[PDB]
Amino acid sequence: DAEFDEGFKVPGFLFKKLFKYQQTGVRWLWELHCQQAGGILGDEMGLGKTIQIIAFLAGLSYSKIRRFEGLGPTVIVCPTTVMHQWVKEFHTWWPPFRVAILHETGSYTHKKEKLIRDVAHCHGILITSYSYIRLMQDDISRYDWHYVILDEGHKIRNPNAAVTLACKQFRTPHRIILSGSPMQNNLRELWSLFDFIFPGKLGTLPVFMEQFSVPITMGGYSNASPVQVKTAYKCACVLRDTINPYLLRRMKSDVKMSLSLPDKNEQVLFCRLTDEQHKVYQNFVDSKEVYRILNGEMQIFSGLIALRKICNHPDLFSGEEDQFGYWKRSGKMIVVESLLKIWHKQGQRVLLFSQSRQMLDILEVFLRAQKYTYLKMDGTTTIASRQPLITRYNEDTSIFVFLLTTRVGGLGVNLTGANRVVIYDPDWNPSTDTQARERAWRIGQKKQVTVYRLLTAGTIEEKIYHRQIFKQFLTNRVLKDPKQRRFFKSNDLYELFTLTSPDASQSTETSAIFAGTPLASSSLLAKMRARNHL
Amino acid sequence: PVPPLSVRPAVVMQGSARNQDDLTHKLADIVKINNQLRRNEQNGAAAHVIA
Amino acid sequence: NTVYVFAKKDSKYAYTGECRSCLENSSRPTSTIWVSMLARA
DNA sequence: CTAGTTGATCTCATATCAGGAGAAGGAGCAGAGCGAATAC
RNA sequence: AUCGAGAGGA
DNA sequence: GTATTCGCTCTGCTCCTTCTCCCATCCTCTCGATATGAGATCAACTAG
Repeated sequence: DAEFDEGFKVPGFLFKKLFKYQQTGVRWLWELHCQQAGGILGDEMGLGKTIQIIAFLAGLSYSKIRRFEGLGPTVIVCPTTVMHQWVKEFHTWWPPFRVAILHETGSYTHKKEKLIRDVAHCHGILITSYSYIRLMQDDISRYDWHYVILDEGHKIRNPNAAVTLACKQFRTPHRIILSGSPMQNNLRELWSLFDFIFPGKLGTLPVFMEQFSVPITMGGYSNASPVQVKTAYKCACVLRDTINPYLLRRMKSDVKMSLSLPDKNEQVLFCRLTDEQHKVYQNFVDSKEVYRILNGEMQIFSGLIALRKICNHPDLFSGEEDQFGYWKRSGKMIVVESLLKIWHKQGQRVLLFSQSRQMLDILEVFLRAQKYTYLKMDGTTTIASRQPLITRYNEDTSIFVFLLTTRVGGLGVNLTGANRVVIYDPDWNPSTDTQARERAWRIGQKKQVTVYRLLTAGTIEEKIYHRQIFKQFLTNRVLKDPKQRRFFKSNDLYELFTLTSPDASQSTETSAIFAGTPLASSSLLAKMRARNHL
Repeated sequence: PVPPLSVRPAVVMQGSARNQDDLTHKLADIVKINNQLRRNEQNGAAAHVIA
Repeated sequence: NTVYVFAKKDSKYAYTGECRSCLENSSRPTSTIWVSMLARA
């Protein structure tokens, strides 16, 4: 059996099964357990983070380290769609853990409070949903939990949500987060996650923002004064080394040689607005509503929703060959016509993504107007019948296009039989579109998958994509390397109520922006003066 | 104590714009600052900021 | 710009003179100076 | 019993001078009155 | 309709 | 052993300061200013 420095006898017949990065992760988790601190397994999806957690907890139970003779009661807060998976994983790796699910489905068939009491009384392994943490936040937190594992802990990304407060009401030193991305939009989410795992390490959120978030974003613009970008680099370095020993994040660059990965290509099509759609958009951006938005007298949010609706299709905003949702009145639907026809002639299989469920229904009606066989899964479908549809799409070839919104289903529902994917409209979060493209291109994908993002040039959608890239750049700067070539302008990125459609004489805004493509008190002093000159 | 709607009627106007009463606006102010203060006292907030 | 001396019966001054001085070209509002007399070494 | 459909409801997320009068408190001084404290 | 303002009447 | 003071306290007395309140009734007219959907939960079905 493998043995660590202080003595943590992870069993040989489990430890041998792990991969090198998995064993490194178990080492890191147990270093945290010795320091009595929490962490974030920020390894991206597909590497396997549940295996690391069960291996580490099993070693902690067999090693009988101690308070508690070995491992005590632990709570795992995960989305419903994976709860049963978790128990099966335990039951196949380490059987003697009395694992139990808290759910209406469940297995207890009695009062749930009795389940919490009984499981804690046996030092069991208890799995919940985030909603049960929120609802029983006073009840579930009375039985001296030894570990808290927030699987997909990006549910805590908001420092305001009641789930965040209910999850931060736990008392143990041991807080582990299993999230594919600690931050998705901005540094609010990084702060919230670190306030969970380690209450004191990063400062109070005001302090954190005023020190890190504002300088970094101010240095994320290409029109920033040199002092601003240098301060942003320095502050990013400080945040990086502050979070270094508590965020274990591994990419698919170092671990790529261990597992295969088919090549992925991606294009961003810029779909010109149709003349009627262009007229409607120009009338809205000239109407008094956007003027009141610019005055601040009305919520800008409704104007955003309206312009997104216009760029999707005029029939959304406005409300034979003239029925609801005719595909000839929006240029993005023209390109979807061309791509769907060509891909059907190629015999491939398509994922059709869109943030709007109404335009998802419009796309359904369009597909019915054509003769493409298809299958739909969205939020309106019952969850108990979600797994069949996916399976029926993945097993046969007699279904051509599968319809999604970016945010339906559990994280990473296995849509492997698809070959091509089209994202009909961009979202504000880079992570939801990254998840959309990732869902088709996962482990065990047989053929080269390509993603086509559909944009309308010079419109709100182009600015949504620009914001998405900007947030992605911020996340990358924080998480992998601070030095980064600056792409954007502060005023152009934030002003998003104009219409400059290209005439093909001049290039599009995105291509114009992307036009180029003990210490001995002297090392200590050298590092201090180095950081200070920046 | 929030009073009922009859103490602070929302009178309708020549069109559809429903004008609220001064008490309703003031309760809006109290509610917003109460919620905001609540999230500060719940979280870590400077003693002078809480004050 | 005129000195006016009044006497308030109920006050801590027997006599108080004031001038609301104001530069002729209206560069500024009138600024008032008071020269008082403390009430009744 | 027992799963599938239908509505309501909640959360969450998407950007960019020409008053006056009276009552309540606090302030500073003034003294009265009694305990101790030298002292003849 | 509400609010305020102003001008008036006895 | 009693003078005699004497320090210290206990009101208490004016006074100045603050502050809060009030300022006829009723009536007429004019005039200006003043979001949307996806997902989850639950509960009623709505039938098998």
